[PDB]
Amino acid sequence: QIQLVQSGPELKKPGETVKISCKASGYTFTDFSMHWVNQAPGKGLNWMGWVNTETGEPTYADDFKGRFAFSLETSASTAYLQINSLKNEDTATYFCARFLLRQYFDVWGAGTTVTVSSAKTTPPSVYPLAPGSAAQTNSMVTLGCLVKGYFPEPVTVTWNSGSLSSGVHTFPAVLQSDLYTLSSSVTVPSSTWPSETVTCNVAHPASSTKVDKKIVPR
Amino acid sequence: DIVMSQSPSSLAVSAGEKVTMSCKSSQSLLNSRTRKNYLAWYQQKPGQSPKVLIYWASTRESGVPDRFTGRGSGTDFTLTISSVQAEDQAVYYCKQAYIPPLTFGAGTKLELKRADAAPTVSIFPPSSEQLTSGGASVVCFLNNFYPKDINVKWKIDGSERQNGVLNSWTDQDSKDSTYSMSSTLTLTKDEYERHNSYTCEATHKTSTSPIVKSFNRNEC
Repeated sequence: QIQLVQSGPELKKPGETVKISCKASGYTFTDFSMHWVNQAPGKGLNWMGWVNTETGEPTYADDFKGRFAFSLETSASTAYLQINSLKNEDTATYFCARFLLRQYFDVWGAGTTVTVSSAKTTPPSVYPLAPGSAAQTNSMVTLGCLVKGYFPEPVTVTWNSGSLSSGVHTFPAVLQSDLYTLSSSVTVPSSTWPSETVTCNVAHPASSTKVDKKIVPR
Repeated sequence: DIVMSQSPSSLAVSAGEKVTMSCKSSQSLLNSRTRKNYLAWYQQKPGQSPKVLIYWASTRESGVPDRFTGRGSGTDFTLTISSVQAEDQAVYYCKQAYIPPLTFGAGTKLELKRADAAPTVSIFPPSSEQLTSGGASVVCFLNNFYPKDINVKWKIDGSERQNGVLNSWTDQDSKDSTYSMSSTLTLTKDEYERHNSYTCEATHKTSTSPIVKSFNRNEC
């Protein structure tokens, strides 16, 4: 199969440099051009340009001339994108994609999110959300997990190591004063909790935080 | 640069209905050598990379259902989706590769309509753990409702509290087309223990009166 694997999320301060990678497999790397497309949070797709995988020569769209550089490591079938003198506006997700003669991208990397910020990395505090000790109980019960005060994104939140997948809602993190806050809820039959344990597993890669918070009755 | 103009910016239809979106290019995308229009359509779901649906203006990529149909030549193009389902919720982009730089349209966001649904509201007092430090966050989940338009008001001892609240909405559900939202009111431990009644009121068109969930501290 054909696949493009991009490097992990990057946190950089303004004025710094970042270099991300896109590893290709399943096809002859040098037989197809590699293109780069970026996307600012909540906005549209922007074509940055492409690299000739045979020649190595890059061509940039006007909006990306100057600070951007496409390079290759042919032997490792990998394409790179380096951005110089980062600006807060460079905060976005960068995708690599293989271009076909039929003029379309048939395969894309999952994208690499780079956030440019002066904010300092900080681990989240994880709090269990259980119904009040004096609240009415129904047929179903909803539990929660509050992941507060961390930076930067992302954080992963699952329930019972993933075994509990239905009835789950994880709300998009919101930024406030250099810190993100996110929450997640799970709804299970009242006959399953608290008799059966329910725990939220949260991880914040940037701070190597990993906590498995069991939700217990108050 | 060739400008791609997509319309409408957003579409809302019920499951099973047909939808058509337009993409107009600032100049013909017809290649005389191949006799093909270099126009492609891509579908991008929340948190995912785009995926091609149509290329050469009307050729379906292998794996794409017949219900997705691309039409057009020159400057006028369209993408039509029949038997629309929640699974189709995404932003659709057209892209020309006739003359560099390749350019994308602004996209058309497809959202689904469905029966109105009242939110299931749950309120959660601050956790013992959070209290141990100097904080206190009260959380209310408003789950599986429709439409997306909803208002949450926080009250402490009966009076509205506007500062310190953070709200977040999920993307439309990929299966049942509902929305969910979380509202978090953060206060200091002192403020929290200085008052007794905490309630979040949800105002939604599904009810003439707001849904109220509350708890009293001294009852904990």
